[PDB]
Amino acid sequence: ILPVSMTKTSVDCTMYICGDSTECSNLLLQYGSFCTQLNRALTGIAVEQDKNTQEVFAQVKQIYKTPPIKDFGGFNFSQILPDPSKRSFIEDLLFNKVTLQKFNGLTVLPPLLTDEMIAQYTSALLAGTITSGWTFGAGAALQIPFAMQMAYRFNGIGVTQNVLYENQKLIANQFNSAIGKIQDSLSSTASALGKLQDVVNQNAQALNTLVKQLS
Amino acid sequence: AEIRASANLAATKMSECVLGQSKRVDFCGKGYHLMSFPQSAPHGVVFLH
Amino acid sequence: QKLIANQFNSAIGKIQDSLSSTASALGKLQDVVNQNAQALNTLVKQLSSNFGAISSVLNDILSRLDPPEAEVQIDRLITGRLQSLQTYVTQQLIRAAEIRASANLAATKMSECVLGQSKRVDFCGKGYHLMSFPQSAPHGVVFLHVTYVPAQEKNFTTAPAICHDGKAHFPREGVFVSNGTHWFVTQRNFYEPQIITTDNTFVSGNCDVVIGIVNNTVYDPLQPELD
Amino acid sequence: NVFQTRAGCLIGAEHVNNSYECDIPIGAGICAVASQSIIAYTMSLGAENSVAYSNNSIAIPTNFTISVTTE
Ligand SMILES: *[C@@H]1O[C@H](CO)[C@@H](O)[C@H](O)[C@H]1NC(C)=O
Repeated sequence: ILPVSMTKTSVDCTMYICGDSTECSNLLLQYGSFCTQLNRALTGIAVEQDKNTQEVFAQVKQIYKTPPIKDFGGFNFSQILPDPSKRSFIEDLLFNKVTLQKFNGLTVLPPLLTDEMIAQYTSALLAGTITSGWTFGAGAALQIPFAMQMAYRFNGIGVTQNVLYENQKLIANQFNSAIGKIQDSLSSTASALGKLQDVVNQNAQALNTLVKQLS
Repeated sequence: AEIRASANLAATKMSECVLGQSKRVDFCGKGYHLMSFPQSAPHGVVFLH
Repeated sequence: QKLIANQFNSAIGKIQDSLSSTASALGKLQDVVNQNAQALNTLVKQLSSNFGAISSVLNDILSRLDPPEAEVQIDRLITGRLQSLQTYVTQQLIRAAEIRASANLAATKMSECVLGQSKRVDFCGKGYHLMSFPQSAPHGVVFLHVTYVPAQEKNFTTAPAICHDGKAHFPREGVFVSNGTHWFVTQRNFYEPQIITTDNTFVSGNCDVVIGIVNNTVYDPLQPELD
Repeated sequence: NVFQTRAGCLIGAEHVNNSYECDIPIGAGICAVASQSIIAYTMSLGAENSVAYSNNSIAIPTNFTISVTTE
């Protein structure tokens, strides 16, 4: 698990410090450009959260589409590939395991890449690596049958390819089974998304102190 | 800046392990790497090495 | 060789054109100049603020006030010019760490791509890497990642192994490819098929296990020499 | 005109339907001149092409282009 972005929160300086007062502002004008300076800092990192998600996901040119028939040599991808019932299955469990309001000057600009887009990039990244393998990252996406791809990755770590075919049926079962335990280990054990939850906890705890200080 | 250090690490783990098979030791999961699968998340990313 | 040299020579040509014509081509280097100079500007503009004293020019508050009372106003400037100078320093210590993160990335891209051919995917340009060329710049560095990109693909029919004499035959370095009528092996990234002799396949076990193989003939070069 | 988004109320742009590669990010998936008018549309991820998977068919390139990006 890795965080890639925080909430694009933004705060209006003068409305926080003064809060719709004419007497206070004309004082705040004496402190030079502190108000202008912070406001620029906060929209400097708000516009950067859009560059973070635009780098992790937007790595591909065209949005590949997974085929209708799924004959992946015995490998069962039902868990990761998208399900049109609603976004993928495992992804749907991830969106349930987190617990993600404005008062005065505070706000939350919405992220540029909507979640049903972010969920779409991660489908092309899935349909290229299932069908094409390495190549959709290097240029024109060449297709290669999956059961043959894993043979060409076994040839990576130093295992001659004969091992796969000669064990294809079992290997597919281990892989299919290993994927199964994931959602179980994810669903059962709470505190499985410790990393993403902090970046939500901290960044929201920090906002809380900002408002408490108004009192 | 702590997140731009992770966003850059995820931008690498996707280019180095989803878009290829990485030879770096222990970069993508304990063991010799075979492949990886992105999965979106609320504000992050989840790899299935 | 001759064509490859032309593509490379030509590709280098378009660079200066794309660089000269399209302004905003050095967006990255220009910001680090813009920001870091914009930030200095605000530091000086802050010298003209009252912070609540009678006047923002330390000479006048000093020119027309007795020392006991003056330092009460001078204190309101010092307490401000300090907070505004210590704000500038902090934003630089943060901004410099963003550059030491890039200076370290360029120190790597030069050691990993100029001083060698990097196998990392998508580290040095989109595509399989061939080489790279440093170029200085005002305050940065510019790499010219010369990469190999395939094109003009054609569909073929594949088969994981070749069952010959009951034994399977797996390709040593290649993929078993057929133009419909004749089967071949070829390097996996550039169409160049060849006749399936024995020295480009290796054998293992009978051909009942692995699904998808086809029945074919692997010719032995030793036999035409026995006769 | 007046057009409503998830980010807010956007007046001055004429909403359209065909998607483009987006120019001026606005928010919630919506971006924003094209022929003397300001158009506000949905981002496109790019041309959607799903490649023809088989269980027995590979596709191998026959020519390349060595190209020079910058960085
Ligand atoms: C876009 O499509 C919707 C639904 O089909 C339609 O109501 C609307 O008029 C269209 N907008 C334009 C500008 O044609």
